[PDB]
Amino acid sequence: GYLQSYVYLPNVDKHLSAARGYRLLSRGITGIFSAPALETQGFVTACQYLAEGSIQSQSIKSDAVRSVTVNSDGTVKNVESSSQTVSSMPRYVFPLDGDNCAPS
Amino acid sequence: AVVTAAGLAWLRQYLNPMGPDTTSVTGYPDGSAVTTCIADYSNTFNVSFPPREALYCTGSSSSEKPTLVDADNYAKIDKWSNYDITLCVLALPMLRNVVMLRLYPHTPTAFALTEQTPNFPQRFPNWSVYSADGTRFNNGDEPGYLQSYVYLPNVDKHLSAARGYRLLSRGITGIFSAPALETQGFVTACQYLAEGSIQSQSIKSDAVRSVTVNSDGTVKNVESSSQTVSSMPRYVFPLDGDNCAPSSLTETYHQAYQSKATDGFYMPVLSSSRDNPFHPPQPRAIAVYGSFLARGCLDPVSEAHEADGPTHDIYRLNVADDVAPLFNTGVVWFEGISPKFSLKLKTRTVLQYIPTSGSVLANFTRHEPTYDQIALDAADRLRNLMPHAYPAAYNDWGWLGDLLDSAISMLPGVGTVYNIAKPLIKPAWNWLGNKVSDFFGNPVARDG
Amino acid sequence: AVVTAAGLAWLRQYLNPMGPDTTSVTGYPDGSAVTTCIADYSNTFNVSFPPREALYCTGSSSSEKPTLVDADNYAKIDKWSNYDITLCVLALPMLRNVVMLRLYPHTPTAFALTEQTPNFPQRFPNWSVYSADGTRFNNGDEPGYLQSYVYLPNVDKHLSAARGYRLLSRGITGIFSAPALETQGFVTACQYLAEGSIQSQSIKSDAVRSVTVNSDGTVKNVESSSQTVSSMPRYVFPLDGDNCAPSSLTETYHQAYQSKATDGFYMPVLSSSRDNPFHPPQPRAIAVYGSFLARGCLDPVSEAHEADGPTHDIYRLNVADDVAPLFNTGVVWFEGISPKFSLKLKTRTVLQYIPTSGSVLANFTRHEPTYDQIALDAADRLRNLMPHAYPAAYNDWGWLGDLLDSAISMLPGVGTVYNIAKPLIKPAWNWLGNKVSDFFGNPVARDG
Repeated sequence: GYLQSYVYLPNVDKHLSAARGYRLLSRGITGIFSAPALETQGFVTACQYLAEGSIQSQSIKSDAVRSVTVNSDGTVKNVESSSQTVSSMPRYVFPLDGDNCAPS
Repeated sequence: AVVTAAGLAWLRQYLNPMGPDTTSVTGYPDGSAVTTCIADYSNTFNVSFPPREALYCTGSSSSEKPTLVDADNYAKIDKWSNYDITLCVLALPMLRNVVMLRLYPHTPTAFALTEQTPNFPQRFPNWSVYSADGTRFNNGDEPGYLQSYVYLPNVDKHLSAARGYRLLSRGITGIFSAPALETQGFVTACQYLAEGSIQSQSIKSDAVRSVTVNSDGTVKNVESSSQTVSSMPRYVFPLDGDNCAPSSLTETYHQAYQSKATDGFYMPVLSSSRDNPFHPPQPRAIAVYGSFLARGCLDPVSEAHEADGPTHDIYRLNVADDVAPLFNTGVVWFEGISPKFSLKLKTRTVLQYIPTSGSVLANFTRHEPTYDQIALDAADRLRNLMPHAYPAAYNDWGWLGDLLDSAISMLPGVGTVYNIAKPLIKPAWNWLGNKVSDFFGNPVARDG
Repeated sequence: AVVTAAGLAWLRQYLNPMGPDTTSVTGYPDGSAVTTCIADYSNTFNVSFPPREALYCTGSSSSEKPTLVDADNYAKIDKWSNYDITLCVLALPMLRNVVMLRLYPHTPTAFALTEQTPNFPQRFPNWSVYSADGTRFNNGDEPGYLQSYVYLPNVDKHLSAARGYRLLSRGITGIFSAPALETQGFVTACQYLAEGSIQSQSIKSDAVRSVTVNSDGTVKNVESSSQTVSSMPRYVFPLDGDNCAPSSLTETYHQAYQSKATDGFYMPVLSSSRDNPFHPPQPRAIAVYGSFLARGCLDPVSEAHEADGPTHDIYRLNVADDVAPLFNTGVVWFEGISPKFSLKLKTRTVLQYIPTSGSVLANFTRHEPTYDQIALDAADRLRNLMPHAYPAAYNDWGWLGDLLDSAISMLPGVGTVYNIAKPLIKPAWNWLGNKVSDFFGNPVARDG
């Protein structure tokens, strides 16, 4: 369906490791486009908007345990339902509107 | 250096949502430079003592079965109707479910909520019954109170088709009526910030216990899964239910409104923050913070007692919504009301949308991203001076706008051009004694 | 005695719907004193040579069966793609179905239509094929052209929930693109009033013939029911299909627009009337007048030949809509276009609604019933001077508004205050030769 890649800066990782604190001062991205002659057709659209992410955990389900102790002396029958709703591990979630990110 | 017309209009509609002059609708003056459509929802409801047909049980009776009408325990509710009653309305910053109505036989000591999640909370025309012992009601119990949610469906429809939203203003009017010789009663109203947040309560898992007594099967998995984990996230409101009794609210907040019941009420709910950014619609289950019971690590204890620390009770409302952050929570009480009453609730909620492509909202866009710093500063300045509510008939305040907004817009910084506009004095909103004076000392003769 | 701001804004948005300055939307300046909401629909489509998946047969093949994709007669359409093609766009005053696109292997002599009603006309992304002999296409025939309708669904949704409507303005932009060394081609555009009306065509009933040959049954009902009656009413457009060829349009109308294909087009369709009243939504089947064949009573004949008089052919479009009356019909041709083309169609339709109670539109009302006689008179005055189209990139005309509207607003009557604004001269819109001069003689250097 599509291809995807991440553009990674390794020096940023190295320096972020050895830092007590940080803050981004500014960031710019330039997209110099080129194509063969008679192939320059196309359009470019660009937009910015605040997607205020936060540390959230999604709601997941545990697995209920089902045991059938059919033994003559062993008839515990631990049918307890562990299938409750819990929270997954925390992640930094971005509320970017994927459904509304089409160029138009 | 001077407040613009758009900023003044926004201030007027934010401080006086149901002012008769407030016909046009204006957006937040921050110059967002985004395509927006402003939607105004005006709704009217006629609340009174419900009949038996609109009463449902919240207990385990209607657990998997749908809502069950009361099995003619309505005789107890008629006994309620013998004497005077109490009617609470609680306006949380919920977008839909604008208010929550509650009917009591007599004034409670606190705004209690049930520890167990209720069954099928009912939208306004229908009510749901809760027992007197602060528990869900099944048929054959002692009813304690009735509860319902006033729901706006168009708000839900429009919130579905929106990239972002923000509440611009919200007002609630409570026009009260009762038969002749039955106008007795009192009304109290208050606003306060209950800054909710997305939290998960601490719950326990179930340890698995197996006794493999087989000759070859002797696994004996006695592992303790009974650890402490986090439940699913919910938007929790820190509303002080134990301190929501009318007397406590009256003696705590100076701007609280008190009057005779026949005066009704008019709450222009206000924001507690300077800014008002757009947010993506994200409905969540709503809950209310309670109080903790076990002190836990509030005293020197061991690790085994860390888990049972000060874990605050969380009361699930069984209602999902997206809330307007940084907006005040309102609460009004009608105490000693004749049971044959009639409250005309009128709600006006105006909020801004960023339309989604191809959605309905995209056909009503309105592109004037105006900017007005002075209006926002004036709103922040005025937040602490406006009374929390007014009599239902008290609209179109003369002091508002040309006098109050002008007399306050030139304190902020030195953003002042006119030398002196008008001195500002402390008003005395004594509606009970008919000694009301506005912000400039002009008496307010009774217009209703 | 001076044009107001609202009238000027309406004039700007009516003459230049896609002017970049036209951000706010304003209503018709007649002071209707009715609650109205103005809806602006901006849509974008990317038309090009369709693939086989989006082609359907209009013949009797898909009569009761739904639309049938071409049974790989697409080889003939590829043969079309070998050479240059022609692309017609026809903007009738239909509210939905804003334009009708048509693809020809080569320029036709007329805008033909099929006598038989087509099967399942296709909305834009899908096309429908018609045979070369001016008939509906079944698989295994000779394709003549492709046709599609560009449909706006939100317009339909809003028209459903409206007591009345009126079209305020409509513009169509045709940004053209093609590969390098393939930019060859020409574009022609024209507008003219095709004043449709509700008419019914003359059809024949079927005479019943019974031969009761029974011994006792000898009724012999030979009665002739074959009389001439009227079909169901349809909204018929008197568009001259036989005279819609590009050359005829160019040499008939002086304000017709001609240019190189790469210039695209920009048609601000205009109204042909001074007034613009509200009308109730009333969709009807749409049809186009043809030409008659039998002269009938155009010569001295008998009653038997009265029925077959000059009955004009009516071409059913198999499309139902409500039209904007008194609005011009536009037609643009792209002749000699490289088949590997790409036309970005952008349509902007702004129209006013009277909302129905409880409908969606009622949440976006806007009450400034402004009045401006001067603006309406200026629009009537300017109707005959504006060219029918401009190059796609030619927006934000400097002469428009502060110069043209001012220089024309003081001829009407003696409604003149400023002595002399600016002399008005006849422009020369020679886009082909790059010798374009506006209404005041200022040359228009190529901005694209």
